[PDB]
Amino acid sequence: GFLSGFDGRAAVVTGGASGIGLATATEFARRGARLVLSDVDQPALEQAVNGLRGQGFDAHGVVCDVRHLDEMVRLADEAFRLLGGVDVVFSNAGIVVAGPLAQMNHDDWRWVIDIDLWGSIHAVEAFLPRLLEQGTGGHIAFTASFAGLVPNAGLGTYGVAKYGVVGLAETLAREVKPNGIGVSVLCPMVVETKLVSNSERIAFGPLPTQDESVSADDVARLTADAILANRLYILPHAAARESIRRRFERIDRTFDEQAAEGWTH
Amino acid sequence: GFLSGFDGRAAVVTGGASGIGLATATEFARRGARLVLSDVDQPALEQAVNGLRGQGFDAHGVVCDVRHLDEMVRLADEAFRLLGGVDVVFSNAGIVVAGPLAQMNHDDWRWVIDIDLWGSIHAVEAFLPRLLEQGTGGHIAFTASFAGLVPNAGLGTYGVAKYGVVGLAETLAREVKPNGIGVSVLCPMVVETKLVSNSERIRSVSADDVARLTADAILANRLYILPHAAARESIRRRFERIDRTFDEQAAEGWTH
Repeated sequence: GFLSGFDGRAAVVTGGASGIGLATATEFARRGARLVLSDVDQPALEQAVNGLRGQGFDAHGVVCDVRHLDEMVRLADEAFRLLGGVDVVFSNAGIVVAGPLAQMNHDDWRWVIDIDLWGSIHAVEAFLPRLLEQGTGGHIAFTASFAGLVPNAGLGTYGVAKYGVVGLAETLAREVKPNGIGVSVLCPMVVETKLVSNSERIAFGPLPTQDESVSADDVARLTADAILANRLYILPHAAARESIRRRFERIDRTFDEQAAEGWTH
Repeated sequence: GFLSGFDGRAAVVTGGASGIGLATATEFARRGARLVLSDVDQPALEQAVNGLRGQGFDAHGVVCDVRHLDEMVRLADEAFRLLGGVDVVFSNAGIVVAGPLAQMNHDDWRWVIDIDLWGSIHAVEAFLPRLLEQGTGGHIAFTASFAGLVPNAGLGTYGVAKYGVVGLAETLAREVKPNGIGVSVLCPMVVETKLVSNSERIRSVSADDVARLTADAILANRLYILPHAAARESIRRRFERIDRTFDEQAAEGWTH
């Protein structure tokens, strides 16, 4: 049941009115997919949908805030009605938000866990049983972050949510492989913009932002390719590799440090 | 200053009435720390405090449901009042749910996320500002799980929460190192405790062995605490799956 192509297939993209969501949906449509996009903003969603129709594609918009399970259930119902089935679900919400852990208040935490973690959990709650009942395989993809794979100072709160999304994707991949449902997680790079000499001429710690050195269109092509190849990870920036290695080496060496002090298990 | 020894230090342990939390509290106390144990099971908490006091240890019980930030704030206030200060916080309370992701209802998700992930977040929210204000460093340890480091079919929902705990610990370690606050995250495979029965009700390596390793790791200021060597290969396998993605992308012509 693993996705063999996008042509004539049905895809649902949350947060589809802009950014990664819209770029990815547009790539799916270029490859022949029929689209349902969701976003919180009715008129901006209408605009994205009309843009896609203007390019000759078939797209509908459904208003949905991913933080609310009931709205996600309504979206799943509407997507199956409009498309007659769903083959690909691309769960996407939110943007990079930074700040030192010590300065995050409770509202900061609540917002980020809701949009960046619950928005992805809700996509599984609302779509997974329906994809299993449909019984024809398909694919579920998530937008996490490089900050879902390694610690980044200044992205503590966003990182906690994104670690949860990566864990969700990795376990889901194993569980639904036997059902012919592929799983991928897109992990976009972040960067601390260092103060340039020109800006310097003109206390919160590092404040990373999204890396914009690779275009959204290129990343959308990689994302669609990864889904077709059924690759679990989508890692657009080569700079990520060494940080991931360093994290796993720190974990691994811990075993030898323990043994050196006399641990026997 | 990073923790130099437990003698005369003040420690707070959540989920301290049973299992790894009680064992670790007991180990801290054997090493001379003064303790605040916290839990939701009130008779168990009182019994656990009695057990420590009977051994001549200075221990107090404070009830706290870690799902509620106001309760965790009350715990932090009361621990500072009872002990004069807090040097070590062990955010350990947790529950388990098991089963395929597709079998989880919304209540399963809420219970696990609220106790296992929000309990940890709330411990930082409540204790971190107080530790920074106190200005003498300290240590914050979390109980995550081996499921916070690798996927496990049947432990998806638990794993989502425990991944969030590991991410919290790893970033927090970097941010508060300049303040002399050490951070550790404990990631065991299976340990015989009352976890399963307590989890249902709320809705090999012994716990004492884990407690010795945890106390030792805190004094060594090690970020990871990994009692089961069987975890090592699975962690390596996960790294390899991630790392090879770069070569697979390049083979397809990706140049970024």
